[PDB]
Amino acid sequence: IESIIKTATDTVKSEINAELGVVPSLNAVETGATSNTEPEEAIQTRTVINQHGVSETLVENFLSRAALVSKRSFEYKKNFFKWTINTRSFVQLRRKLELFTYLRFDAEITILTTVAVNYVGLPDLTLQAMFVPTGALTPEKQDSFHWQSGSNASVFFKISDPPARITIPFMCINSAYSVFYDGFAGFEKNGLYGINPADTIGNLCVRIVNEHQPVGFTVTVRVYMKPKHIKAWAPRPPRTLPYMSIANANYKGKERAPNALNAIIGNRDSVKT
Amino acid sequence: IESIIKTATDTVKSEINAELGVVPSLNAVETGATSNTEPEEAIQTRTVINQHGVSETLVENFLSRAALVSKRSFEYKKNFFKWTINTRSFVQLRRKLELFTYLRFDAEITILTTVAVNYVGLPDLTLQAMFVPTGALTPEKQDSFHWQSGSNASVFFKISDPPARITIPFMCINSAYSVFYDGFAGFEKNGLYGINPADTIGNLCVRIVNEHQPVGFTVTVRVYMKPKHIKAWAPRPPRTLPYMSIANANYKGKERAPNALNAIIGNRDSVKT
Amino acid sequence: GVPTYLLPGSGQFLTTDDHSSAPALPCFNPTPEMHIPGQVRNMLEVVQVESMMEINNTESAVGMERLKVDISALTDVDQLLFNIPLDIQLDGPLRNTLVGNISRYYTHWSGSLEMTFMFCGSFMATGKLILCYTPPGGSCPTTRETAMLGTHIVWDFGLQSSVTLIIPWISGSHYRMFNNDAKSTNANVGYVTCFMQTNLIVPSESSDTCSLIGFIAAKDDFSLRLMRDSPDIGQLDHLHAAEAAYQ
Amino acid sequence: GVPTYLLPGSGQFLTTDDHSSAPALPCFNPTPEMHIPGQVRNMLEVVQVE
Amino acid sequence: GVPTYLLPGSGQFLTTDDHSSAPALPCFNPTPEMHIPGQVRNMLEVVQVE
Amino acid sequence: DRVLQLKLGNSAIVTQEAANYCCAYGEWPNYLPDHEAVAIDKPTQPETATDRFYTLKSVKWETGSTGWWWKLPDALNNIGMFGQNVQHHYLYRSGFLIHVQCNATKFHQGALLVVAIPEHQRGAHNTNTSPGFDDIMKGEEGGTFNHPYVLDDGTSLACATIFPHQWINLRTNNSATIVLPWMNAAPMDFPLRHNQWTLAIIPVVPLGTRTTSSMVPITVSIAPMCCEFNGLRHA
Amino acid sequence: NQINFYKDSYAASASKQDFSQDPSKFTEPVVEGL
Amino acid sequence: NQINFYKDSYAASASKQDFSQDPSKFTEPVVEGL
Amino acid sequence: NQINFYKDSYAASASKQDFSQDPSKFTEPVVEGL
Repeated sequence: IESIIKTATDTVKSEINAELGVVPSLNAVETGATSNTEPEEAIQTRTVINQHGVSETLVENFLSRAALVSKRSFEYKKNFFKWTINTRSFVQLRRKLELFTYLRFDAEITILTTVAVNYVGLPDLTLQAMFVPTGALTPEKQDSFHWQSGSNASVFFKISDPPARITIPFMCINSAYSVFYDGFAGFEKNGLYGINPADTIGNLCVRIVNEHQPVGFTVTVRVYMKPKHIKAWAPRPPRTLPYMSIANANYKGKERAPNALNAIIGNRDSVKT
Repeated sequence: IESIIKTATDTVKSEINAELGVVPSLNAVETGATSNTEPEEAIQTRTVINQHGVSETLVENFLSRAALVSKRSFEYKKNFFKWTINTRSFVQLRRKLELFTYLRFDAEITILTTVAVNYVGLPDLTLQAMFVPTGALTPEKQDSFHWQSGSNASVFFKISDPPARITIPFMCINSAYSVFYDGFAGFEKNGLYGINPADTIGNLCVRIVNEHQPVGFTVTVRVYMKPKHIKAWAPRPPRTLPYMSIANANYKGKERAPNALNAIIGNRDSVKT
Repeated sequence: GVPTYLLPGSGQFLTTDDHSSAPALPCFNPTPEMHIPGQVRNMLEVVQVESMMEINNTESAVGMERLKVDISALTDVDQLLFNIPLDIQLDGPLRNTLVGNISRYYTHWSGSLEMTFMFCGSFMATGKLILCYTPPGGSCPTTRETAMLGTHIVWDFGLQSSVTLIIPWISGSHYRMFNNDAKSTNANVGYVTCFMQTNLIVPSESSDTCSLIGFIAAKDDFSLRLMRDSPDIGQLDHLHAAEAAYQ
Repeated sequence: GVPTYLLPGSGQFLTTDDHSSAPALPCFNPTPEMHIPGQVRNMLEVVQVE
Repeated sequence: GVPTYLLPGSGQFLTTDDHSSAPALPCFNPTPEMHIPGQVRNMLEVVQVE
Repeated sequence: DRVLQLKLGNSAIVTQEAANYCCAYGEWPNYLPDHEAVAIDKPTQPETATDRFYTLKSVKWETGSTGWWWKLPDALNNIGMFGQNVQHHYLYRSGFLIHVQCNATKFHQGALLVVAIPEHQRGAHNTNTSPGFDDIMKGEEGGTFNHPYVLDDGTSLACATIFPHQWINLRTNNSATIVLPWMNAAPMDFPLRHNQWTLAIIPVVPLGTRTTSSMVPITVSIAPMCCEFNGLRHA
Repeated sequence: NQINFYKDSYAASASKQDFSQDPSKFTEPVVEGL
Repeated sequence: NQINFYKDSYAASASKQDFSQDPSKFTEPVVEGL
Repeated sequence: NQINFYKDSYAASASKQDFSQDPSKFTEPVVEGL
């Protein structure tokens, strides 16, 4: 049953056995169960005290790293940055979230920015990141009136400073995020497969505050995300074939034996090699 | 036996001796032992209280200094930096580790960087150091996809800031690092002498994040290492002849009497000089 | 005024940092928790579940016929059937399992393994097998005379149709590495191979070719260390509808 | 000397911050409070009116 | 807000410094210690050998 | 241990040779507690005529067959008094019981993996268009796997034992029985758009004999237990 | 020694003190014990 | 854990501990109870 | 007065409090005492 495990288990001394009516090594996997043959009952062992800690394979250690979610470069001479939030854009963060079905965490977002004026040096600049939820009106110009909003959460930072960090709580209307969704989105007969409306967060708009001067720029924005306080349910098998798009889970397969469609593991000469 | 020594020892008053059957000054070094003639038994002494502390010759004071392990300069107009980790590159850190056989410590690594654009001034730059373990795939280009990894430990820093510092724990699979290894590495008949696979750490890849602009650069990287929490076993004699390579312990010797092959100590005119 | 000098390593962005952060949404109230069944709190609960493996990874084996191996009757006294290269890091049969895909994110491993074989013949079919494991000192064994000397099990095809071969943790060090060299001393594990004890005997009405399915999992002392990046995903192909979020 | 390293996210101006601020008018004394009728302390008292 | 002025000698890299440092590998577990014979704890045990 | 009998409502299923029945993730279905309820109408708990075994249509197993699947809330939307409560009400909450039956003689061989998958978001092959309302939502009949080796979404079959499952080995048994609880992020759900579970049976070892050529069908029964409905409507 | 002066509870650090574990839900899911 | 070293009391942070509420001044303003 | 707020124990400073010493393993390694 439920028990607190701090380190790995240990082995106790084994004697010879010639018992009738008892077979440890036989079982039946047709029941759906997993084998329970202790090594004490298959070979002759000694007694070994074990000090190996298992604290690194936790779920909160396996997940909580800073991974890139967005990268986009805009020139300044649509003059700003707008990104509808998803976690399906980069394939190395994605495959680690595809292991579970439900997730419940608190993110921690870092906006890192660098510039390259195209006098090759540069004066100081000032940025603005604004978190527009769903429903609210998004700007469409650098100096639109939607940037004067006191209600949307904004943050100002400079190029010369350490990067900006905030934290965002658990935002869903259910009790967990659905990584997978086997349903439709609308009440009509023809909607969009594979998305739920219970997981849509909104936009994130980034501009640069300084007025265009004599010289044009090139601004490159990176956004990182680190989960915190993670709870996870229902593990799943990992994705093997490469991804093809974002809105679904299509598959194409590579042409030659590693990760092909009819072969995941590359070929061998014969079985008795 | 084992005892706690804080300061050096003291001397007690001596009288005249004409004892028969007792000789302090005679011994036999054929037993492999060391002499134990107290100065109280060889000359006539006075009583001297001694306050000289011995706390500076500790092993953790003899070793734990910041020593240079790497220095390499790359031009930016293979566009990045890659170094398979060893401590045999610079001969002044090396000779202090060659005194012991086994070591167990926790390092503390400082990456110090400076640049020289070849407008002679410069704007702000941003770096990235990534610690690739053994087995993992190393990048081969500045903008490769291996830099988006959330799993490898990375760190971002600027030129204008204080340098970066991290710490790295004891990483070996044994209980100590083997400075020397009198064996081979593989199960085949012909492997590589003098290296063990239990001590191989991996790569350390450093790039610069900013896109190439109008002007080319020249970046110079230095890496320092300070051991901490040192335990040391089995002292050895020091290296006298100069080093010749990294993968082994060959010796060549200088041409003339100081540190030559047939003479370590320089010559004298006669024995009765 | 508190006198504070600032030490080196300030203002750096280490990706594995652990500090508090400023809240963007003040006085927010999350939705209350609900009991969803099947919670995992440790990634060693997943590597203890059995999962099949591609023994028959030769060419001209299309699709899901790569999971089973064919055995048949024969005319000689003793014959080899198959062998498994125990290399998780290299491209072997163990790369696509649960103990394979999860433990490639880490680089040190230590524990025991087990292999479970299910016989899928008819009810009228009998026979015996022998399943041996050899420690990594030498080359692979060829005949049964040099392979009986390892850790083996001898299995009879009975009413219940599974056996379990424990691969014990024999090593000098405490851990082993996922090295790229197969013949390294800290990476080479051993060889698992199967021979015929007696023959495979069927009547005239049953099919002559029977099958075996091979499972693998870990025991309760398995351990992992020093997380890294997975060597599996290596393509850099640009994917559709990426720029659709970027209006 | 207290050794303090400064973590990322310093010097940013988050609009929903909550910290103390330096007084511009020292030793000021506000006018005392008076009972004005009809005080609202929560914006759910207004959405319950037809 | 804690008022802190920063004194001279800040941001320097002294090679004989002694301060704590940020861990790069979180929740790491080192291999347990084993009794290897012949441990030296002080470099005056070596200069007493002929 | 081999012999077993289930009874739910006015239905009963009797078998002699069957390995044990497994509970998915150690759970058993139950009603909704008071501290987790959200909707404030009294739920309709009929407790009979919706807790029976409803059998589907049998499929024929051949040598070139390649697998079958079903969607568990969707397969029962036009069957009996379960299909009438679903159309009139707006929310539901239930847990199921699966029972798969396939038998042969002493001279046949073969093996089936009977697995139950939560939130099985499918994918189409070698295109960019998502699948629509067609090619999903087949009531009372199930699609055939095109590429069962990758479960038709890219994830490998060799790790599909992480889901609750049993095996039907014709050497040993001829039946498999799985109990599934309510598993969703929300306490109730609209049944005509979202499907929680996905039953899928896959022939790993194909069958074979030298006696004769005879049909061997496979039959599936589903029993929704502890179901309750809410939010009454017109159609 | 954890430290936060923020008024919200989700602003804190992570925690690695959750060593509870029930492995016998994936490995032994059956009803009748063997 | 609030913190201020300023001598003035209006320099402090905000406070969100005021959960008192009297809704029956806008909804039931009448004299004679129903 | 040492100080660390990191959760890992290898992140601390050094320590110079280990004055134990056994010199008679290198100088007197023999069995029979003189």
